[PDB]
Amino acid sequence: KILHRLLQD
Amino acid sequence: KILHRLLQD
Amino acid sequence: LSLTADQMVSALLDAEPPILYSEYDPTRPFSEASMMGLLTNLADRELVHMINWAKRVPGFVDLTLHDQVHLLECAWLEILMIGLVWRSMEHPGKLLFAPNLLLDRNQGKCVEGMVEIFDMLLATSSRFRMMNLQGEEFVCLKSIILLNSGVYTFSLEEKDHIHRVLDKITDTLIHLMAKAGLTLQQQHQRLAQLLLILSHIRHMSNKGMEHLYSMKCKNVVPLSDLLLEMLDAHR
Amino acid sequence: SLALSLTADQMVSALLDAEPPILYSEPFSEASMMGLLTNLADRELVHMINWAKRVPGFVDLTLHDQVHLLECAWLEILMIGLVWRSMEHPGKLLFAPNLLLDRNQGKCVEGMVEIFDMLLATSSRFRMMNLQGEEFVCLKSIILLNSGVYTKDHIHRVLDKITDTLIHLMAKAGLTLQQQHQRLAQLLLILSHIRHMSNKGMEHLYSMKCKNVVPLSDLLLEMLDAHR
Ligand SMILES: O/N=C\c1cc(-c2ccc(O)cc2)ccc1O
Ligand SMILES: O/N=C\c1cc(-c2ccc(O)cc2)ccc1O
Repeated sequence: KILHRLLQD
Repeated sequence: KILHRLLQD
Repeated sequence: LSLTADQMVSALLDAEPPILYSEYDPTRPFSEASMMGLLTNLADRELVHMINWAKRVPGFVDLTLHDQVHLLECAWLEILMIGLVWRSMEHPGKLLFAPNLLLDRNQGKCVEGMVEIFDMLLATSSRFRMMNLQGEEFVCLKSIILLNSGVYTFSLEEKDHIHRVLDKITDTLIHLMAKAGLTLQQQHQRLAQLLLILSHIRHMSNKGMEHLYSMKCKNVVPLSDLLLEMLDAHR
Repeated sequence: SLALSLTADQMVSALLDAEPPILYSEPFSEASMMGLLTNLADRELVHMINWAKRVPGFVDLTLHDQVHLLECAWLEILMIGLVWRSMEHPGKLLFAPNLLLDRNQGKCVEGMVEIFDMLLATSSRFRMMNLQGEEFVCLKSIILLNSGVYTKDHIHRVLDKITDTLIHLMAKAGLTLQQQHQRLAQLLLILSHIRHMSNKGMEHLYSMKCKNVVPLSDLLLEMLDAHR
């Protein structure tokens, strides 16, 4: 889940 | 064109 | 158009298509072929009433025959689904396809890829229940879908006429909220809430349209001659 | 929350200050065109995700809800932004300042010309309505919060807050009460067509994936798995 990583910087 | 026929009543 | 707000609602409410029945037999259990046969048979008969309902939508007969075909080809499943969502409003957790056809979210699993569409239709009906959607606003939204979902895929005077008819239904919606006792801020919000559900209905239609093409290729249950012509319009 | 206590003028400034940048491209054959658009969209998603956190009230949600809303709206947000850039370029789509394509250039991809016509008609609609940048940032934040909400009460309270800011923009522009809610309806009805372009564009990407016209990034692949 790349989106999870980018949402919390 | 059934729709065109039913619209042409 | 010269129809006032109160006359706009009366014309739309007077043009309301009937609530057709299905040949469902409560003795016969459900299957993917049994269920898809009932839904497509029901959707095929509701089409012929919608085609005659569209003619009664104020301003729709002023358009050319070719434009009338375009608006219906693109928004037909949107109109069917919002009518379904409106009937299931007072039946939470179920979809009232026909007065003798109440389907559950679990019953919708008998067809592959159908459970996900049941949730959105259920959630949309739950949304109408939260807002407590009135019939005067439902007939306005359903006529908006007819004149809006296909006006962009277009003559400039005909598009001009549609934009004037759409502005009339908008004022009609604001008029109903005003007489209902909503403040000037609440009328704008409810108007916005009512128009954002039209985005989800377009989504349900797309996935519903996309689902109908899968059954055609799987050839689970044969589709009607009229229902197949609408399907080739999208894909 | 913080978004709820904001002012209509303060809400607009918070959205304008969070505007993502206009990125540049790296338009002849099929695979070369799909490669430029998927490469452009993958870099735009990174800014959009950070743009989402700066949207007032979006960070108040849980992480899973932030994932959901972005997964069902990312192509809508990518398209309404593209439609906004292409506003001063009638008949052409401004994917990037160096990637400006017209109607016939989209024919180089199987089925892309159909999405081009819908995208051009939307930009022509924004041009006809003379859409303002303050209204554009409101419409974009509505899509982020509304496209995934029926799949909660805080989102609808933030959506109503954005509606008041939209009316606030038209009111200070000189439009009468009738002109205000008439233009309000015209903007929100476009969101139905933008959702349509996203769905038909979502199947095009999934079609390009199964045809393997160009490799897709892992991020863009994840956003494509949330549909179908
Ligand atoms: O696609 N196959 C079946 C299907 C049918 C409907 C439907 C909706 C409303 C209605 O009045 C009648 C039928 C909705 C969603 C569907 O997936
Ligand atoms: O579907 N495959 C590719 C595709 C990509 C885009 C697109 C749109 C906007 C944008 O900023 C970046 C990319 C738009 C439409 C498309 O059909």
